[PDB]
Amino acid sequence: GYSDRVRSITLGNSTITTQECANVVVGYGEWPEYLSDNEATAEDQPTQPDVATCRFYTLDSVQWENGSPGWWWKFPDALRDMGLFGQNMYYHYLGRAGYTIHVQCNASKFHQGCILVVCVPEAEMGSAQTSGVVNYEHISKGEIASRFTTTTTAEDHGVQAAVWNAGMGVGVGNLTIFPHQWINLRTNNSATIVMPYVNSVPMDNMYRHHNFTLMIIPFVPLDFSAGASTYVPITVTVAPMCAEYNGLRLAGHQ
Amino acid sequence: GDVQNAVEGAMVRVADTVQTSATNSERVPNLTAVETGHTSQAVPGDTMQTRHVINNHVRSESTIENFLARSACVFYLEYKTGTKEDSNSFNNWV
Repeated sequence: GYSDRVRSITLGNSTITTQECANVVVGYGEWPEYLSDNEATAEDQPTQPDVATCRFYTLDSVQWENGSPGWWWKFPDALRDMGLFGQNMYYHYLGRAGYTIHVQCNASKFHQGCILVVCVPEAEMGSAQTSGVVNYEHISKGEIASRFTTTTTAEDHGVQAAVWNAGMGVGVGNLTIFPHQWINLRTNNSATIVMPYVNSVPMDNMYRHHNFTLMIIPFVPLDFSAGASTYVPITVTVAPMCAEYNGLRLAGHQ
Repeated sequence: GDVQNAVEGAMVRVADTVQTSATNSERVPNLTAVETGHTSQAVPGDTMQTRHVINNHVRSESTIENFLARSACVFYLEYKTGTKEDSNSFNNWV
C-alpha cells in the first residue's frame, strides 16, 4: 500500500490531493504552534478562530510560459482579502500564524521545465532606482502575483525585480538556503512547504510587516513541442495554521 | 540589606499576567474613590479577560542606585601657570 508520491492534506473545510508530490518541507524543522505563556507579551486574551481562519485559500493563479521570468507573493498580506483570516487581520493590531503553502502545476510526460518554489523570510527588496525608495503597490498586489523581470529597469518606485539577483542583491542560485522545493515537470505536479512563524518578536502587525515572501522562479524554462498543449498554469493555495490575534478595535488601515 | 555591601543583591521581577475569564458579579475592582488618597491597585485582568503572561522583566535600572550612580559633572574651574603676584595662578570651589 501507501505510495509516498500520493498525499492528502486536510485543514478546516479543505482537502488538497496530489498524486505526484516530493515529500513536504517543514520550514526549519519546525511545525507551527500557538504562542506560549512564556514567550507572550500582549496581555489580552487572544482570539483563535481555528477552522474559520485556518483553511485552504486558493490565490489568483498565474500562467507559466517558456520565457516567463518568475513570480512572488507576500505573506500575510496576500491573504488580506481571504475570508475570515482577512477580517481578523483587519480588526486586530497584532496577529500570529504559520502556513501550509501548496503550489500546484501539472503538465505531461512530454512537457519539460523546472521551477524553484521558495519561502524567503524577511525578503526586503531593493528599489530599481537605487537613488530612490520603493513603495507598497510595487512590493505587493495582495493575492495577485507580482512578477520578476528579465529587464533591468522599472516605473517610479518599482522594485529591481531582475531575476538572477532575486529582487534583493544576492545570487538567485543561493535562494535554496530558505525553505524550498522544486516542481520539475518530469518528477512532480506540486510543492508543499509548511512554514512556521519566523520572526524576531512574538506577534506583529499583519499589514505593516510582510513576514515572508513566496518566490516561484523558473530555473529551467517551460518547454514542449509541436501542438502539445500551450496553456500550463501555476496555482498557489495556502492555509494559515495556529492563527491567533491580539489587540482588537475598529476596521483597520488608518 | 546593606547599601555598602555591593556584592549582595535581591532579584525582584515584575508581576505576571494572570488569566481572567468573563464575569457578572457584585465585586467592583475598578470602581473606587480618589478622595481617599489611595492609588488603584488594578491589574488589566480586573477590566478585561487577559491571558497568562510570564513577566521576567526586572526593575533594574530604576533602582535609586542605578539611577544616581552614574558619574556626572557638577562644576568646572580654571587656573593659569603663574607667580605669587598672579591672582589667576590658582583657584577654588565651594
